[PDB]
Amino acid sequence: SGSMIEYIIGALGLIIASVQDEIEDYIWIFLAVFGVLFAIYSSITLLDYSILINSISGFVICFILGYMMFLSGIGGGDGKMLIGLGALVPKFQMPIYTSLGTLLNLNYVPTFPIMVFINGIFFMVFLPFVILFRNILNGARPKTGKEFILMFFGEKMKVNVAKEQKRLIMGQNDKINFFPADEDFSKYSNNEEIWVTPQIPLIIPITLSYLVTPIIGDRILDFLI
Repeated sequence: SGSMIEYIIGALGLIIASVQDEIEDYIWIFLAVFGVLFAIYSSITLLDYSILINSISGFVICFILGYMMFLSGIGGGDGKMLIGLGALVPKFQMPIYTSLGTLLNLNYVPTFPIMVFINGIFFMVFLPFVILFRNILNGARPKTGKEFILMFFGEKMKVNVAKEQKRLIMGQNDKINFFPADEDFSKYSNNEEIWVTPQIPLIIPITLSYLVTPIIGDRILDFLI
C-alpha cells in the first residue's frame, strides 16, 4: 500500500513496453531516473533517509545482477527493465513464505524488482504450452520428427501469411533451424505451409509477474521446493 503512485508508473512502463514490441531503451532509463528523482522528493518530504538509500542501492544491486546476467551471456535481454524498475519500486507490499524470502527481503535489497523477475521466469515456463495450443487451435498437426518439438516452440502458418506478417523462417518439415535470425533468410517457397518464430516477448510474463507478485510473493518458490 505504501509506495502506490510509484507502482502504478512501473505498470505503465511495462504495459507500454509489453504491448509495443527500440523504445525499450528509452523506457528503462526513464524508469530509473524518475525513480531516483522521485525518491529525493519523497525523502525530503517524508524526512526519511530510509527511502533514498534503498533506491540508489536498488539501482546498483540490479545493475550488477543484470550486467552479470548480461555477461554470463544467458540474460541476453530485458535484464535492463528489471534494472530500472529496481531503482523506483524496490520494495512494495508483498507476502513472504520462504527462508530465501526472508533474505531477498532486507534493508538495501530490492525485493520486489527481484521477486518480479523470479516469479516472471517461472511464468515463461508456461509459454511452450501456450504455443502448443495456439498451434492445436490453428488447425496444425505434425507430420515429421522435429515437428513435434516444433509444435511446442514454433507456430505453423502459410508462406502467404508468413511473409504477410513478415516473420523469421524457422523451417519446413524437418529442415528446422531452431535459432534463425539472413534476416528473413530468403522466404523462397510456394504459398504453402511453413514454421516460424513467434513473438511471445519475455517482456509479458514479467509484466504479468509485476502485477501478480504483489499478491503471490514467495508462494511459487515455496511449492516448487
